[PDB]
Amino acid sequence: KLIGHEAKLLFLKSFQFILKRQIRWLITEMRFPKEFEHVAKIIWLKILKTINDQPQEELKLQLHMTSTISILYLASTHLSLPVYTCDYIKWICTAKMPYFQASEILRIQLPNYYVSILEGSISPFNGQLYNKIALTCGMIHFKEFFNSEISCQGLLLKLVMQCALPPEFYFYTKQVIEFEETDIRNLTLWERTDERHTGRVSNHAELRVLSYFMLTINWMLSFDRDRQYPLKWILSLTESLTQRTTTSESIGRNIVKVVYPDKPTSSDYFQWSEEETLEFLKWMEKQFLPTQTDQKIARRKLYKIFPLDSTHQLTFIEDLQERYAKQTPFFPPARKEAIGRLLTHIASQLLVDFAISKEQLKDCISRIKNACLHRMN
Amino acid sequence: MFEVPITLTNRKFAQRRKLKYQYINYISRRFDRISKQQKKRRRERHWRSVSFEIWRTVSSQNKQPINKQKMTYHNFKKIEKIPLRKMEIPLLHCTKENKLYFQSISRGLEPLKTSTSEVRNYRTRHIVTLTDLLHLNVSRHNWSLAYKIFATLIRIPGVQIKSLWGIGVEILDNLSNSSSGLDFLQWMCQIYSSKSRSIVPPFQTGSRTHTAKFAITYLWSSLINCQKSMLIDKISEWVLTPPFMEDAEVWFIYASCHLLKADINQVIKHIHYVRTFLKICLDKGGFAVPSRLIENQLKSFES
Amino acid sequence: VQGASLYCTLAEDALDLHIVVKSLLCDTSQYIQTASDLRNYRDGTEIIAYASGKTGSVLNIAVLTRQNTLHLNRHNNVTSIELHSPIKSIKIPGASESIGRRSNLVGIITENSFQIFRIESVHSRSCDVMVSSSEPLYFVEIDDLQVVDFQFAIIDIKGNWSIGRIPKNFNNQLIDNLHGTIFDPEELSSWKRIEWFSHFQKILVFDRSKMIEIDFMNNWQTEVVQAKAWSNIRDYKRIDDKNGILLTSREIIIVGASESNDPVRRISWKHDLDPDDTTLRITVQKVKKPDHILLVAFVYSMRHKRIYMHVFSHRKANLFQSLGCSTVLEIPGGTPTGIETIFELVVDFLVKLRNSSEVYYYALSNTQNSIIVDHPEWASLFNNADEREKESIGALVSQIKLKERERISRVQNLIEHENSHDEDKYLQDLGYRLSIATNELLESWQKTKDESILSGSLSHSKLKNLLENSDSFASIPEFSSLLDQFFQYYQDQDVTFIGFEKLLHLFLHEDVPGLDIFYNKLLQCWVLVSPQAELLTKEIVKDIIWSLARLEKPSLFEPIQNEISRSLSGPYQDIISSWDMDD
Repeated sequence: KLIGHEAKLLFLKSFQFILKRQIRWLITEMRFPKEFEHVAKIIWLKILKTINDQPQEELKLQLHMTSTISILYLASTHLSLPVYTCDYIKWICTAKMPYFQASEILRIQLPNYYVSILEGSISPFNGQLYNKIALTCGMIHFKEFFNSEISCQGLLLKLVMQCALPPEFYFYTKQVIEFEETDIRNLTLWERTDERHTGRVSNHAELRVLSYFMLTINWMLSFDRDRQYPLKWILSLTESLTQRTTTSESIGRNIVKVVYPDKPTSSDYFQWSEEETLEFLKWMEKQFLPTQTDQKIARRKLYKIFPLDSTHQLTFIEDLQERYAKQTPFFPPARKEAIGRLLTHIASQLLVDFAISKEQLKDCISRIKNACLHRMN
Repeated sequence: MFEVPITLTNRKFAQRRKLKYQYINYISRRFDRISKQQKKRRRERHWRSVSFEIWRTVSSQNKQPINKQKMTYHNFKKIEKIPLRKMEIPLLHCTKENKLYFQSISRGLEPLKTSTSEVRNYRTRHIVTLTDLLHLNVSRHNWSLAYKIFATLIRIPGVQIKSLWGIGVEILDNLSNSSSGLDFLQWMCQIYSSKSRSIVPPFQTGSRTHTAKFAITYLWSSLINCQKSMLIDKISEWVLTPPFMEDAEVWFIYASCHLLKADINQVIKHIHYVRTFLKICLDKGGFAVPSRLIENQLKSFES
Repeated sequence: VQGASLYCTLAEDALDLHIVVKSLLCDTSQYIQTASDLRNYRDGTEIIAYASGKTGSVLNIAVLTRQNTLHLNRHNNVTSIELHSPIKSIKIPGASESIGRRSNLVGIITENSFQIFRIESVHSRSCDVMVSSSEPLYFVEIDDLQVVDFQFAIIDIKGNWSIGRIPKNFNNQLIDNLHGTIFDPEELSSWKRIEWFSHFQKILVFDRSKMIEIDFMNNWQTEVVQAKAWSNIRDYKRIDDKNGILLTSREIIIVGASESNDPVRRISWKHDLDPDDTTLRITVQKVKKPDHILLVAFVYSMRHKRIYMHVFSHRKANLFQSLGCSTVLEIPGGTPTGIETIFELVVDFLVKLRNSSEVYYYALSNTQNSIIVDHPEWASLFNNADEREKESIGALVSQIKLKERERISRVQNLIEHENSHDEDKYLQDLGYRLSIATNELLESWQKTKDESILSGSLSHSKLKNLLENSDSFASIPEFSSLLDQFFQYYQDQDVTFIGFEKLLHLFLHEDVPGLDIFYNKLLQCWVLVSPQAELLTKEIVKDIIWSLARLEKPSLFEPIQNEISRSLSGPYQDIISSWDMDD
């Protein structure tokens, strides 16, 4: 029935087909530029040419889904588009961008060795995405062939608006950024291996950006000898950040919280609000029609025997504006507490949003914090 | 923090089941010596028994007297010393976390983290959150939301219906619209009474021998839908329909239909009727009022 | 239902739930068999006296320290100053039992440890609690002991048990003569459990596999009806009234208890509760009322601070019914290591959380008619140590703060000039100055055009090396018009095109048609919050529009060259596999 030992050709066809399918969804449904597609044919072309410059009938390829997302991010980052990893994580964990299947339920019957090579390694959630984009960034070289500078400043905007920080922190963190780097940010972390044990927890640019962001807030707020930032407004900031409210975004972050590996975030689904759950079931009936894999219609009528059952919520810059105002009163040792709880809530949001670990993040911001003390002392 | 209505994400839990039941085999084997593979787990788990209407248990009498200590420190570590190394062989094949789990359960420590708590699945993790919010809302009396959860859930192609008690009490407390709890229950029985393991304890079951909870509860609860009265010849028409003779509870349902229809010689025949089915309900594991009370209502009728 | 229409469909009752009242009381993956804190009321003197509610609390460096001190009750339940003791072993359960009222209100208190098993007496007068150390036994056995039950010191060590007795007051220590075992090679988990039943002088012994009754002053042993096919015994505690038994399985609250003088099982039906968690435990509180006698079942965990509650009722026809379920939450990170209990419901208890030396009194009521963060992983990241690493941080903070002042005073005048003829001159010579540099870079893109090895022309997307020309303007709409007429100007083909609006879509999460409305929305948000929000918002929309400001490699006709040429060097039928427009 199914192919033997040269279903490399069929494998790469379901894979490439799934890729162009995802591109279709992001130019169409995400209003990307048509140039992206060509950038994708070039990158997928380079690594296709590199795996078909490889001999063995033993396959040795890993075209996991992380490779799909890896070349999408790679191409997007060459094109300097202000999309970041967390956009992808959200997009795929909310079933909008089709992902979590081989040729989703509706196709082809392949050797179960390759269906396993697809379904396996599916999760991006421990930094698997950063590691796979750096791995691809070795597989074909970032440096001469492409421009692997991240879209830094839009990430800063995304971040300030993602909190409710007043716009001064964009320039604060932008400045600490310039202070340690002078704004040079790469994509490879590659020396093909598994092995690594120092220097290289922190050289995926983003993770360092978040690290500078956190640091900035901590330093800045704990050394406003001016007293520009009230002992209270740090609390009010923490509470406006904490109040679970039902926008497309937070509903999304709940949807990602559900498939994040570690507690607490699942205890976070425990502490969920009715509108979040509702918009959730909405996204379930919409984007889990992207499911996977007579009596059937008898069960469509059978289940249809019992019922399945001026625009309200606001946009992104609206929310951003309103918390920027919620702190607009801008113009004693237990305020360190307020600093800490704010930093830890912000951290939580970053951990679920950028699919990394508690321990990963704090490893990075620890390392790069000592990397600022060292170039400061 | 509630049970999930999905098959549990797999590999490590299964190979841990391996290590566990394999070591279990070696220890209990050498233990019977001193008293003188999915399939290994299978035989292992195998050779082992697998005033109101209380379906009473089996109490204490006819059970054998005693035992006096079998297991000192030296004697136990005698039994334990060898099967632990045999375990040292395939422990080398399993994963480091799995090996740690084997070490800790074999010390007797119990693992911190649930199968759910370490599971990580993206359609499945989403279904986990969905089902969770179902159970939570049903606990919270939020029958509206809970109903939305239930409909969206049953939509998904992975869920067979344990969830039915959720909808029984759901539509029950809902009262809102949709063809109601009784309709659902009699649907359950009409679809799943004909040919037409892991997951299964008793509260969801197969119709070879007793499907229990849902059947008896629609039975009684329908007789209470006659407490609404004082539809009946319907309910006992399809309690008349099925042969599954080990009930008697449908004999008391039947006789209750005759007492409810008895509230002129026709009413006489209904009273003689209930008089009959109360004894052909003494047929089986008894549902008893003092029943001279039943008869006393029947004499208030004989008026 | 069962009784309502056995008599001859909603409930008994309407729908009521859970509320809190909180107070502080006192301050100090594979887990194992432990649970260590008690409070119970007895009076020693019994020269016609009363009981005293006491706490046996636990003090930890290594858990060496056992502490006994009094509680004075009130509507405000506090303590009076502390009384203490240590042991060299790591300490596990403090337990102080009390036989029910066939008899008397009981004496003093016992503990199980890392080696040892100890039992203390006490006398007390005038707010002091003087105890005496009824002597340890380190072991006969080299075996740890699971549970103590109680005058009878009963021990269980993993798979074998012993009935024992305690000395009288002073200074001979504790002996035994009746023993047994429930050993089961094929249950690996170490916890077993002994608590007896009916006060009949008959015991219950437990492991996660099964429940064995042992009539121990005759010779009698029974395995009660289920075993270990689908669930583990999870916990058991004697719901306080002598003839009453509360057992957590997995997914079932079991109310065992005699309805015959001889010992029992109850299959009087039960409720079920839904996890795989090994760490579940239980405790009951018991409230009294005229028409019923009701029991509140707290099942708690070591994973999530939530409490799972069910309620039963004892209308002494030995009638038991169940109403409906309810669950409450609890606060930051951590989870209960101890929950202990003592037309509306009041039920009150104490909790101790994983790794928090605090003991919190709680109370729960029916209706309403009337994080301190030390996360050592992040604080170690935020507080960094040495004084020069304090004034270091402050030094950097000052550097940037005065820098920000430079930004404000700098841009200010640039804001003064809007729609001026000066800013017009600047937008002209700016726009087409940049156009000249762009053409130059396009020529040096013609010289290297035949690379055909890649399709990313070097260091492209820029203002292209004139940097001061960016900043100086300060009018978003005329700048958007500059860019629209620059894109218009370089419409001479083989040049990049990228539409911003469709990308600001990602920024504000709604359709952002104009480069301006972007600035509006941000400006509303921040005008609520900062002075010179117009200056910053303009400086940041300028910074964004620059960070994105496209000028990538020569356009779509240039990439396809390298597309096909790399699609050449590859061997022939990967080239046959390379496939556009699937379906």
